[PDB]
Amino acid sequence: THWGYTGHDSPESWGNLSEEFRLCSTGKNQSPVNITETVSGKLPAIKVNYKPSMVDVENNGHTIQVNYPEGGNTLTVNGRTYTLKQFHFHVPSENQIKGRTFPMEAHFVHLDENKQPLVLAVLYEAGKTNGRLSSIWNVMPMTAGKVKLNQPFDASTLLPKRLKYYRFAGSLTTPPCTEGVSWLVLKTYDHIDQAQAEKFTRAVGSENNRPVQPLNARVVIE
Ligand SMILES: [Zn+2]
Repeated sequence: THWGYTGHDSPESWGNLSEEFRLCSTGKNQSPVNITETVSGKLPAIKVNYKPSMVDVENNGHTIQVNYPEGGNTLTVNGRTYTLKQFHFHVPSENQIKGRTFPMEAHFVHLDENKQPLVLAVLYEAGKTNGRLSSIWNVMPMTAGKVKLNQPFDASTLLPKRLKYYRFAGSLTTPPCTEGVSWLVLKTYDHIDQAQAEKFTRAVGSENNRPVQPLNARVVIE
């Protein structure tokens, strides 16, 4: 089923495009969200074990996505090991902090041994060109192709040294909007400029931000 961000197949309508996508409109624990009022808690520390890897960079008509065929890029939180499957971007950002939208967001998608999904989100402020991302922007496909990459990538560059985060439960932000996703949104912002954000938008065809969804019964832990 075709879905998008404008016209007849836009996010207000994803619920109705298919029975498969129903949770996009009926779900009560949907992402993204506006993080406003939080409960202060004692969150387990994130340990990151990313390394130079071979990755496949994909334009899927909705996002630019960097795929990890092999394991070995992991993140450990509360003594569970989550494997990095792929990361990708939204321009502008999807999640908000006290109403604030950022020029871009990256979502680092992981699974643990029990198939439990975990997304780590970096938010990018307006600032200087991102050097560490240039490697991806240079090979970024501008149609539904894939670049197999005798170019490696080290994703550890894309994460800050300060790994303080917000924690909540939620969903995929694209159909079928599956719930049961753990969300960890890092408090420390990276940077991009307008020319990188506009280049992403050219490639992907549109702005790919789903509107914020109500928290309902969920608490955000900071
Ligand atoms: Zn995403």
